[PDB]
Amino acid sequence: MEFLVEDLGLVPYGEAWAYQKRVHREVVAGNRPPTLLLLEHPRVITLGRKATGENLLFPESWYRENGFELYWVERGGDVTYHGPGQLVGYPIFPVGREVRRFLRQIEEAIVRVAAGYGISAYPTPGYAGVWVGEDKLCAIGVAVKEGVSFHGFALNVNTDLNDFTVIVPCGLKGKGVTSLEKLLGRKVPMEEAKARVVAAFAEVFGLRPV
Ligand SMILES: CCCCCCCCO
Repeated sequence: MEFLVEDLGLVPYGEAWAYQKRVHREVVAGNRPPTLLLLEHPRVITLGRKATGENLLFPESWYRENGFELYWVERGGDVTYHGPGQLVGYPIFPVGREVRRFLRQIEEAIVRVAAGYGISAYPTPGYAGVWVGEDKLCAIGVAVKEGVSFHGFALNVNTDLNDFTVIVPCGLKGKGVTSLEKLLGRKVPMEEAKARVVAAFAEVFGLRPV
C-alpha cells in the first residue's frame, strides 16, 4: 500500500550503485517497502547488457580524461549518459516475474510527468524509453534479481544534452534527445521534477508515498 521515496541528491555513480544493492537486498528480504531512489549523478557513461565498444565514439580513456566516469552494468539497453540536471530514478520494487508490465508502468509515470508540463510524450511502439516526437526525453533500463528491480530511468530535466553526442546508441531509435528545459525554453527546478515524479508513481502504481 506504500512506497518509500529517498532523495539522495547528487551522488557518484559507484557509491549510488552500492547503495542500490543494499536497498535491493532489504526489499528482497521483505525488510523495507518498495523504494524509489531519486538522485543525480556526476557525468558518467554506463554500458548495459546490449552495449559494445561500437557504442563509444572515442576510446574509453578519452572519456575519463575528459571528465566522465565510465562503467559496465547489468541493466537492459546499451550505452547511456547521466549528468547534472538529469533526474535519475531507481525504483527498487518487488515486481516478481512481470518485468514488461513494470517497464510500462515506469513509462506511464513519465508520460504523466510530461503531461503535467503540457508536453505530449509517448513510449512509442518501437523504441525503449519515453519520447517527445523524434527525441528521447527519458531513458529506461532496468535489471531484476530475486524478483526485485533495480536501475530504472533517467529523465532529462536540465541536462547538458551536448554530452550525449559522444555516445553512439545501436538499434532502433529516433533522431535525438531532449529535456524539459529544451522543450520549455527554460530550466525547471529539480525539486519540482522530483515531486512530480513521486506523484506520478503514486498514481500509476496505486501506492501512497512516504
Ligand atoms: C537508469 C536509466 C538508464 C537507461 C539506459 C538506457 C539504454 C538503452 O539503450
